[PDB]
Amino acid sequence: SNAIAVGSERSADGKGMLLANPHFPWNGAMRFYQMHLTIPGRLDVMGASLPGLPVVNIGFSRHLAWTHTVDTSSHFTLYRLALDPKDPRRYLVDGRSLPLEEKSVAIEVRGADGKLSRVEHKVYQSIYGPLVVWPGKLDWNRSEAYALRDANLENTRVLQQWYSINQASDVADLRRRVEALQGIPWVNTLAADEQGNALYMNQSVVPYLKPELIPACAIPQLVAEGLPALQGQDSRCAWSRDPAAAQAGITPAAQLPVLLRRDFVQNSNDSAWLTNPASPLQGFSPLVSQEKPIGPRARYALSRLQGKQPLEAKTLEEMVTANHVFSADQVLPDLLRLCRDNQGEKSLARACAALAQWDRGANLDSGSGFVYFQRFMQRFAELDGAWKEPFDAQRPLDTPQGIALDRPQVATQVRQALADAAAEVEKSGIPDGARWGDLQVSTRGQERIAIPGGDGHFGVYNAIQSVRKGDHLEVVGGTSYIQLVTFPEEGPKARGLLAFSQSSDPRSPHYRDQTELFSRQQWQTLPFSDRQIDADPQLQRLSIREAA
Amino acid sequence: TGLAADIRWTAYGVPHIRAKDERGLGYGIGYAYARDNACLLAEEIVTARGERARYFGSEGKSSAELDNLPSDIFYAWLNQPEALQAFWQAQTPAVRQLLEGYAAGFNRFLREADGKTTSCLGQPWLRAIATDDLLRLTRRLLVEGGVGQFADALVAAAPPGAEK
Ligand SMILES: *[B-](O)(O)CCCCCC
Repeated sequence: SNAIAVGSERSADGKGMLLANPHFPWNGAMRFYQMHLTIPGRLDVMGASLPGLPVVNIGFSRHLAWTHTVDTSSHFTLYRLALDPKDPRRYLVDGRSLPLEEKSVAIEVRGADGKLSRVEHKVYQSIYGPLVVWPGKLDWNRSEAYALRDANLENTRVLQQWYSINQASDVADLRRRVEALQGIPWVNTLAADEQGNALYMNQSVVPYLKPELIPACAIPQLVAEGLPALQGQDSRCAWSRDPAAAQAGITPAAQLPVLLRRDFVQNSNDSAWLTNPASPLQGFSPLVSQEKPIGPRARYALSRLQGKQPLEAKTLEEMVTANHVFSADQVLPDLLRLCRDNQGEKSLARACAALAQWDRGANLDSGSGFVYFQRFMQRFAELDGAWKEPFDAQRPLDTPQGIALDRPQVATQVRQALADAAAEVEKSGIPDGARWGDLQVSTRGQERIAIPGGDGHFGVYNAIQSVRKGDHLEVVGGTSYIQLVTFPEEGPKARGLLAFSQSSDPRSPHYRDQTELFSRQQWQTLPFSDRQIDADPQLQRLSIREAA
Repeated sequence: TGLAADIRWTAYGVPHIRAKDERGLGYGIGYAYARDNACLLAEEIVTARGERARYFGSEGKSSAELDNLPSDIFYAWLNQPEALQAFWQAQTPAVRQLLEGYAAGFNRFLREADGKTTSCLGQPWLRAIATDDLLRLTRRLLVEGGVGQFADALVAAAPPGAEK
């Protein structure tokens, strides 16, 4: 997901502005749905929500717009159990042997004969939660096992939290409401208001460990592999309690990253660190936020946001609609030099031409150079020390950069990586004259619709995720609900789309209508006021009631 | 008195729901979403109830690409009656009313649906829903940033035998 909030110091109108670009599945339980909710006098919010939820998850009101991105904070901890040497179904806490609780669940299973048979399954549980096994990594032997404690299991506040957000007036009010309830499960919150405040919040439900406990309670090997693993044989490694927290064992709001500014804030699924590099966020628990090198999407955004020039709504919109593959900025120049140093290698001929013709984008008309670039980058990432300028923590926005072609070993592997990537591409059934849009589609009934965008790992702000199905790439997730909000005097001007349309049902008139528009990248008005809604020639109305 | 909603649709089928309370508001949301996505919600509720194997057998998968039986085991464990009751008791009156309204609105569409925008009419899993079902979906959403990512790992967790 991407999110950009712009304040009074940077916006062309001196007012707030927000671009909401979450990246979510195009099917299933997390498929966004547009709606506008009003209880006259005390509620008026519009945006998108998830199936089953009677609140708006991402949206805007009279003076406020907000959105979310998935954070990098941990919302659970693994616990390595020290098993009783006499009994692998018992585990030790403070040297004392405790029994595992066993909960059996019964499942009805339909056979081909259509008969229902009953399957019983035992779920083993510790004081921390259920046991989990990753064969070859997290095993359950006679020495150790692993349990998982999910913080959001006790989060009964999630619905009230979004309902409260739906009622928020401005950025300050939104912040109060979110910090007071701590009901946001696992996302960042970014917002902007008419007054021109831009807010970033890493305010979610995060397991709390007092700072002095961390170096003793962590499992070094596992945390180095990105797992929030703790020592489960020590009672002192239980989540710390702070009466200020809305929930026992979670991190108090005062200790979570917040940035309130009037220039801008952004997030593309990296930590809170470089939300705005002018004011870096540091000094948090590793469970909360770390100073990791940012992904190409954030790096792209910051390259468009840094500076003194006023930001327009059009500028933010085109950050999405341009479909620029930003990772090509770091490697393609030197890759083309390589292609020039190796003319008449024959094996490299098709690839070097395609890469040279390529518009460095993931548009419908983008050439096969994108495909070659993708396969190459998948191999280039597996090479060791091939960046000319490796990551410099003093230059986190401009590094890494370039291919170290002045080192003969590197030049050897990069050319091999290219020849391999080329080989894979020629092998596949890709016709000549094939553009990216001919490849990436979304199926609607018996037809296809070409979809612009590419994988976010390649620095495409308009992130689109697809898998190979038959002759094509079928979109499964990515850019979904788009919302760009400004605050002119009349009221909120909201602009965007729901990329995959309102209905998942092929029989509906709204099964592919917005999808056709997304293909053409033609965003639309999101009507909010009574006058905007009345001005719609497609306006329909129905009043329903029934006895309670 | 008691469940009532005014609904306006603009271009592309975007619903605009007006009501005097949370109950009426939920009523409109449930009806409108059902008109667009009744089959989707029905399938996902089956998943959250851990009944995929019951309706579809063990060879199939959920929309999250989990085998039906492991998925059913996970969600049966996750959404036990005791868990759902505690969650419900912890809800504010406003939220309870939203959910009650949603369920009633969704169910009203089901009763009157003639297949115009619903491809799964007649299917046994397409049925009236309850507030508990919405709680099951909410909890499923909650654990997506945690134990939900370890659904397969939870199902696979078994004590060692007499090996080596
Ligand atoms: B994005 O890929 O971080 C997903 C964000 C979804 C926000 C849900 C409210």
